[PDB]
Amino acid sequence: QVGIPKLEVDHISFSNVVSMMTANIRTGDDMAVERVNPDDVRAINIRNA
Amino acid sequence: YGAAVVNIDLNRDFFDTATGIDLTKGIPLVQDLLVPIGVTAGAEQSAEY
Repeated sequence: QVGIPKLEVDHISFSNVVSMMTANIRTGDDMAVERVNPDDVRAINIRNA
Repeated sequence: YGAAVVNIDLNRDFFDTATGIDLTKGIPLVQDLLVPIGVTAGAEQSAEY
């Protein structure tokens, strides 16, 4: 028989399997982009809907 | 003898600086006549032609 989910019944349980990152995930460099705004404002095609 | 190239250029002595024209680069070029608007600072130059 398959194990009853712990939240399904009213007993407390103090040994449980927590998933974890192996190390801090904010450690890396932040993303950065190269925005390059349009050559001529009058030439911009805002149409097409 | 020894002339390397002979070109037919617009005449500087007639199309003088008094008329605004600058023939030094092989084309006429007048400064603030038909300037484009809405563009980056170096982008006026072709209109000078």
